[PDB]
Amino acid sequence: DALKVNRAPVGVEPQEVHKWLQSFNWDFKENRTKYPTKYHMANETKEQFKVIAKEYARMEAAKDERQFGTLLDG
Amino acid sequence: DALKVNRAPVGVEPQEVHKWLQSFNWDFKENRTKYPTKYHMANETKEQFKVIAKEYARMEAAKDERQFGTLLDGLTRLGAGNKVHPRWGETMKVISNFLEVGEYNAIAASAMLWDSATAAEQKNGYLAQVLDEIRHTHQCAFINHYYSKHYHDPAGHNDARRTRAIGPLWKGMKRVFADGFISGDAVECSVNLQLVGEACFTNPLIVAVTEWASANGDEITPTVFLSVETDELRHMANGYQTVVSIANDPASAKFLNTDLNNAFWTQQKYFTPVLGYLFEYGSKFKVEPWVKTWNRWVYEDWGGIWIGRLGKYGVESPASLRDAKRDAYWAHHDLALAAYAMWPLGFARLALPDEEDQAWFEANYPGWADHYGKIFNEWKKLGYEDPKSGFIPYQWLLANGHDVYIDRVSQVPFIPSLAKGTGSLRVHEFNGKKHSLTDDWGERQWLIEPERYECHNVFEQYEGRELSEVIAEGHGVRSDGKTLIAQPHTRGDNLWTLEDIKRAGCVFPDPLAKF
Amino acid sequence: PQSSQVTKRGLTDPERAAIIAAAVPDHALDTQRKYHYFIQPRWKRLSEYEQLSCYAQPNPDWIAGGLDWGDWTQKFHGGRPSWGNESTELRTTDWYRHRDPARRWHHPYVKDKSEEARYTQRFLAAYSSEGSIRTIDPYWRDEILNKYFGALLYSEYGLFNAHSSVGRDCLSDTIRQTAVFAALDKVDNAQMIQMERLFIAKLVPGFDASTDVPKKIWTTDPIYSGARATVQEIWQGVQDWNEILWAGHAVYDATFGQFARREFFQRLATVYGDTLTPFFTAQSQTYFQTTRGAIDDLFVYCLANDSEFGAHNRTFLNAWTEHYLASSVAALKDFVGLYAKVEKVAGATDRAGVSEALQRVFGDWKIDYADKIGFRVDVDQKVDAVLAGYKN
Amino acid sequence: PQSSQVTKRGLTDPERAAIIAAAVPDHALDTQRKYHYFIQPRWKRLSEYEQLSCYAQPNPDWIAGGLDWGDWTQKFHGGRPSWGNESTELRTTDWYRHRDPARRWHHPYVKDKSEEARYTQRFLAAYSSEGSIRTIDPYWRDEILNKYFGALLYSEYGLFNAHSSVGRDCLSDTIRQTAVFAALDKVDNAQMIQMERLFIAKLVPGFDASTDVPKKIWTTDPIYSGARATVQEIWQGVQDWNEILWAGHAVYDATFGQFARREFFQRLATVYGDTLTPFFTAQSQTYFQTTRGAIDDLFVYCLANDSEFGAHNRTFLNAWTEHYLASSVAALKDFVGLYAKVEKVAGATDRAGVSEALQRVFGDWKIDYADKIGFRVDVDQKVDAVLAGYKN
Amino acid sequence: AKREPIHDNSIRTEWEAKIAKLTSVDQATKFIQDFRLAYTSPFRKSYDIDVDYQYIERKIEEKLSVLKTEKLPVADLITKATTGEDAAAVEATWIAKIKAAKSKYEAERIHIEFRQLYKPPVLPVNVFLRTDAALGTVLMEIRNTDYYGTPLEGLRKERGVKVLHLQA
Amino acid sequence: AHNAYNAGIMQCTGKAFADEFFAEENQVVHESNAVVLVLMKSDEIDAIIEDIVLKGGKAKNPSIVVEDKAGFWWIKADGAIEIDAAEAGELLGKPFSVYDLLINVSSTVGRAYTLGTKFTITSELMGLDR
Amino acid sequence: SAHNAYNAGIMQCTGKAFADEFFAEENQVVHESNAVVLVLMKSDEIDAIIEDIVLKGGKAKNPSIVVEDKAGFWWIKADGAIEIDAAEAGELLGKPFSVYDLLINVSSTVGRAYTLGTKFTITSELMGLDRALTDI
Ligand SMILES: [Cl-]
Ligand SMILES: [Fe+3]
Ligand SMILES: [Fe+3]
Repeated sequence: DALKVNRAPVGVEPQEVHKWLQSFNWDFKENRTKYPTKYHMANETKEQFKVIAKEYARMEAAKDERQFGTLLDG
Repeated sequence: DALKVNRAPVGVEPQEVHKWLQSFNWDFKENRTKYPTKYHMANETKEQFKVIAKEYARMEAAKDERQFGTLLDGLTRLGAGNKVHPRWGETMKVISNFLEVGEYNAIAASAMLWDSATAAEQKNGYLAQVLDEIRHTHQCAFINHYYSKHYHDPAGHNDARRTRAIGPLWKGMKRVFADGFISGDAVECSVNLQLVGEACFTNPLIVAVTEWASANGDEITPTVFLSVETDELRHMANGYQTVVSIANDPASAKFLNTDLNNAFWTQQKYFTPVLGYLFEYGSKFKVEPWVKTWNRWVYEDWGGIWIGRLGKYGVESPASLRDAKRDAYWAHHDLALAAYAMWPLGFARLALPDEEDQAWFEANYPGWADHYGKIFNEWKKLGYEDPKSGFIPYQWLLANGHDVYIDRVSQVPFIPSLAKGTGSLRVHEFNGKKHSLTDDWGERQWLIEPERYECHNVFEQYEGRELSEVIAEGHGVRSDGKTLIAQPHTRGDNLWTLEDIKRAGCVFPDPLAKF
Repeated sequence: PQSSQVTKRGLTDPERAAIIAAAVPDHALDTQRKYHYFIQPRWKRLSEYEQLSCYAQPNPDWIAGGLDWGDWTQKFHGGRPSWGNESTELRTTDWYRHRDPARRWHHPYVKDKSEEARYTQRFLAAYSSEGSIRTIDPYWRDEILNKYFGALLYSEYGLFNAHSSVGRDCLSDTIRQTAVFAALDKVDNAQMIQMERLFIAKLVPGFDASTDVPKKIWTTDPIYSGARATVQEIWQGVQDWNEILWAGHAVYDATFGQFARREFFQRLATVYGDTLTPFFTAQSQTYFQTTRGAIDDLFVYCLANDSEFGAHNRTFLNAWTEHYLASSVAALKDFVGLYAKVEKVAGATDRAGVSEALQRVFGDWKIDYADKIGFRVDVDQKVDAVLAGYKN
Repeated sequence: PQSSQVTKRGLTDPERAAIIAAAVPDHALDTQRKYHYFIQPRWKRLSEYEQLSCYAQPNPDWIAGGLDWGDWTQKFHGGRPSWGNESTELRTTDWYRHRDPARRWHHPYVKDKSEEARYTQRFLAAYSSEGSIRTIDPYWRDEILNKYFGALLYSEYGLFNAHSSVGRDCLSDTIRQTAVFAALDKVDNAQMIQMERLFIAKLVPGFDASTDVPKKIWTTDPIYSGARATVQEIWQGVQDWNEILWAGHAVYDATFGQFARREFFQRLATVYGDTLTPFFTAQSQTYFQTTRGAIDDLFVYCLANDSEFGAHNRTFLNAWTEHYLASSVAALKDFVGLYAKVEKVAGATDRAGVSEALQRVFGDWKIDYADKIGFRVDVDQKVDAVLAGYKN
Repeated sequence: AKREPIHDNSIRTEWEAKIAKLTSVDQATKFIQDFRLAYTSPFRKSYDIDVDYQYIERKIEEKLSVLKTEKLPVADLITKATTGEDAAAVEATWIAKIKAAKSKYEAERIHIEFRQLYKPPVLPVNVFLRTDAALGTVLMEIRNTDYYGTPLEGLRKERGVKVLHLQA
Repeated sequence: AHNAYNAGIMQCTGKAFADEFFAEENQVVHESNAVVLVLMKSDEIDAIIEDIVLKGGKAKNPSIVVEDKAGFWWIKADGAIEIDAAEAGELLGKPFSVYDLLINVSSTVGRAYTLGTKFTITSELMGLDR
Repeated sequence: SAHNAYNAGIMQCTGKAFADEFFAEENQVVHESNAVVLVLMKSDEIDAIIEDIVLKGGKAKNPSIVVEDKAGFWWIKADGAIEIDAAEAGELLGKPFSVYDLLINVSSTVGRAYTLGTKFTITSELMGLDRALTDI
């Protein structure tokens, strides 16, 4: 309530958000691709490398700093 | 109002905040430093490199990302960690870890300056310096950390914070850029840590050494050290501001020249022989004679651009300069005799100068071949490098009257019968204790301030004990528990063990028993 | 052509690389590659934080935990050691035991604060472009925020300066890092408050971001009278570096600073339509919890439970807590007079609201600090003591 | 001994380095070291952003601005070119002219978002430790924030997917980067809304962070009916990539998106004691202003003022603005029905306060967009149209 | 003669046995004061435990300190020396003592003896540190007045050393 | 040429150096009007050396000497050395404040400061000289 | 083990010997392989992972693993699957090291790769086509 709460330190990890990504789509008649294709089969697959926008940026920025350090300094 | 506002994109830049820092202080009776000082003059100066916490962090993080990218990505992919000449890889065990304690003590010294500063801007500038000296501690640690992972001999790189305690050279390091900074007048730290320490000696110790690293195949150290020193210009600038405060007040300026001379002699007494020895004997490829390095950085550039310019305002050339210059020419050769003779007490593997080295020493220091060179060649003949010889040169010194003494003040070893640098032995008894002093400047310090200088030396702690027992007790062995970290050669075969040391039967004497 | 020789790189010069390759043994001369492998790990594996930090301080064996020997090479006039046991009343079997749970050596610390530094400027450029300041309550902005949140910067600044003697005197490496990072975060707090004031001055004509009014309020307004007295004592009245750290962070800042920053300015910002201040209090509150993590390890895990000096140390900690909690209660009692100047909001600025805020601050404090050192405290008694300063 | 040769490095191997040193000329064969020196700089000197981005797209001279020649090597069945002028109604003398004023190529873009990513998690770990959730209005938390801020993620998510055909169809490199970076920011916004709800779930027993209720509200609640209709049209109803970017960011998101995010959820969070939501909207609003700077350059500097096609492009931009502004006014009219469910706060949720909020949104939009393409708009008329949906 | 090992030896062991037998604050105070007078500073009475006295002194401090917290009221920990004297009176007495010193040789012995007698846990840490600071200020200023004015030969006489050897 | 790293006595070797080094007039320091600037080699610094220091800088101060010291650039001049970060930023094409310039400014022998976008190391004794 | 070598099989032949195998009738169609290939770019963290994980416990569990030095990267080939637990690597490295951090220097994969918890895995299995041989 106004006094009692669990103050254990917590955040939200990328896979905790990713779990809900599939539910972000909603159904409507025009929800189909714009491009010509022969392939009209069911394709409700799941991602193998769970990532969200914040984690995508962290991963790639980390790669970049090591690369650009090597190049511009060493 | 609720509808109309200027929506131009604006932020707040660091100097906009810094402008208000001086107003962050307020007056109350107790608002004064907690540390003893002779200097009580007006010191409401202005910061030359305006920083705030957020901008401090951004600058240093940007430096770090490049440094660690080079280290962990590029140089590692090249295998650069094992492309170092063994002599130099061994030298970086000593240089990096010894400098690490200088950096670590500089944290505490800078906090004293922080505490003794009266203006909020200077308190702000000294905190940034305190932060930098933490950064440099971890940078020095990181070099040995990296060497431990990628260099062909991690022993000594991987445990110097305990194995340094075995040997005599570490005692003097605890004074030169450590006890000498933090154990005295707080406001005076602007003179000894900064005007002397940072503005004079970090340049050869941290910048110039990177060229010796490069020459000998080490690109790890330049990557780090050259980043370390970028922080130094704020440190010099910090110290210079306070020195202007001291000079502008006649009451405090009357102390400046004496404090400058003691600082300069205190630091040069150890820095000059030890760094010269590490450069010239701890390298294969030499950049230049150490004495020319000293002349360029210490005597001409620091002496001229800082002390000579300040001579316009009553700051005198240090009276000990002539003695210092004599040390710059010979003291590191004197030190090499002590270092090679007592090699089992260190944590590095040493190499006697080869024929090309000897010709280089003699061409650049005429007289070296007949004094130092003949000794090194005789030790080699006697089996200096051979673990089956039972030969350790310290016993040879004693058997020929070449006693080794420890200066009670500076802890620097002294061999009066072989030294060509500045020094003469003085042995005094006081209240039942014998003391050996080695120069006019340190003797005055000890005579005036005996309670400041009570440092036990290796002979007093180790007296009567056999060499291999001291080494084993101090953990001076590799992971097999028997092979010495320290070695008298840099090859991968015929390494010495505790048993090899034991066969020599070396026992520590009392060098002052004869007096 | 330059006067000095162009040094050939041993890494790339073929002749010098060939010489080096001939000298380098074809095998490693030891297999122990863990840097300072002998450090006792606090966690399941030795951390890089520990490797880089631990035993950097060259303590001898007569300072508990040190691996060196002998006296210092140079001491103060009179005989004060470079570092010594005379620096604090607290005792331990090993001063090296402390570990920051955030494992901050210099690099992760500035790396994290660099992120906050750059994101802050991006946020301000966008916030000004947004015009979101248009909906802030003007009286809150001009009469409460600018003046009394600005005055609060002097509390953060004084806590920052309290660490100067700590940075010199404290007895181990991890403690020194914990102390210095805490000091920077405190002066950051002060600089960020002034940054918010300078930023509002760019958006609100006639808004004065001079520190004159905040400083006059800090030094002379009764609302900050108890707080300034406490900070002046913690900063300049003592030199026991454990007393400074404990009284500073675990008592004064954990009660008064938490109430002022979180219960007053941060919470009431979200009652008076202030969309700007929460961005800044988010940083000071993040820094507080990070600082608490390390402070808690030094005093609870290490000193209050040291196998030989735990109860001995709790005796001093309990005496300090008694003194500085009284100082903080007095400071809070003075501070709550500021509620007489704010617009009444039910559950927020009325007596019930203030009572629940003090119940959180004292209740959280009892759990986080008091219970862990054995200090008995009646929360309702401390709440009612502060409410004596609340104008009904 | 491995089966394949351990290749010698030419940089470090003495023999190969000596061979390479012999073959390298003793002087540079040209002095022009500026990568793609021929790019026309937008600012005083060529920026690295332009050097790395500009002319990466290999357009021929029959696509305005292209430096190449000839037909594409392979086309769609039927003959649709790889890229072609048929992809949009707008015309220009050079599709490469666009410049993002933040000068974002990939590296500064992820560098900045990485800062926000890591700092967000430190902020949450500290916010939970602070227990600050304790003073949020429960009705706001459970009935307004969780459900209707939750539902808002579908607007952001739909706007993100609107960029998919833009990323394929648009005609230059700097535009493609702008579009893609804007798309990730939108899906970031949706993911960040879900992150806040998942975070509150860890703090409030019984708080349900599932998307079932938000999705039902987005798809069936009349409050989002007009918004969902617009997003569906912008995303899947058109393929003109300039129309998608214009309608998406410069009309719908600049009117409805800004009202929902900034005037409703961010502003009222600072009325109902919500100290958590402002941290998350601080990011979406920063992203909006960054995207706007890039969107502003494309449609105003480049297209509405193209030396030859300015008036031509304004004809289409005005027709699109007429249509999608009407869509957004209807969306806003539906949306303000949400005020019927919130506790009345004078000057924020009453008719007067909602009117002034609509005056800011429509007034800011007139200055930021309508005035720059010559689109006539009566602000008070648009405010009254939306206020027709407000239950007094 | 032959030193024992550095960190564990019979001298330290034997002294830890003596220390463990202290039972009261008064007893451990006289113990630590007598020890520091006998074995610390350049004016100590004996160098017989030179390489061990600093560790041994650490262990006496630890015993006195625990005995203080066990036996003394909290107010005494803050305001009194374990001699029973008022801590603030100790500070005023010794500051005035050194300010009345007529030479650096009088001032140095005043500062050294103050530390021998009142080093914590005898004096409360806060009072000790500011007193030691005030004293060091006086001692520094008088020692750094004409620092180079006396020749080494004269300094040797004023210090009272027995000159055992001077290299030519 | 008087600002070269190996100027003056540094040209001497062997006994000739020792005789100069131990000469009586050289046992006290000699006031120098020079400054020394050290810049660690990086992509940014090297462009600044080639296109600022060695062009407009040396044209403004012909006493400038730049020497290659493997890992760093060694620079010595009479009076002062200045580097404008705003100029360097136009040269590099990326954002580049005076704070960013100092990232690879390794050492200084002289009085150093920043004022706006400019960095200066000077022989002048600020606070003592007029 | 030998069959997973970079220069295994036909790659040992040179000149006409290689050409005759390369153009043999049976080698004009692909041949199903049970192997996976993993490329790790050399770095401080990766070189530690190769030496103390892949070359010890990894090769212990999967003795068909071959690791070859390709100057700038490590080339690894094995039967069935290769797995690397980012938790084990973090323990070895002594610093924060999630599975996202491990991928920073995972350069290439020939096979079906995925992360599951703290573990990265590349496998010959065709997930979604191959049927699970056990209900467990
Ligand atoms: Cl000339
Ligand atoms: Fe440093
Ligand atoms: Fe420094």
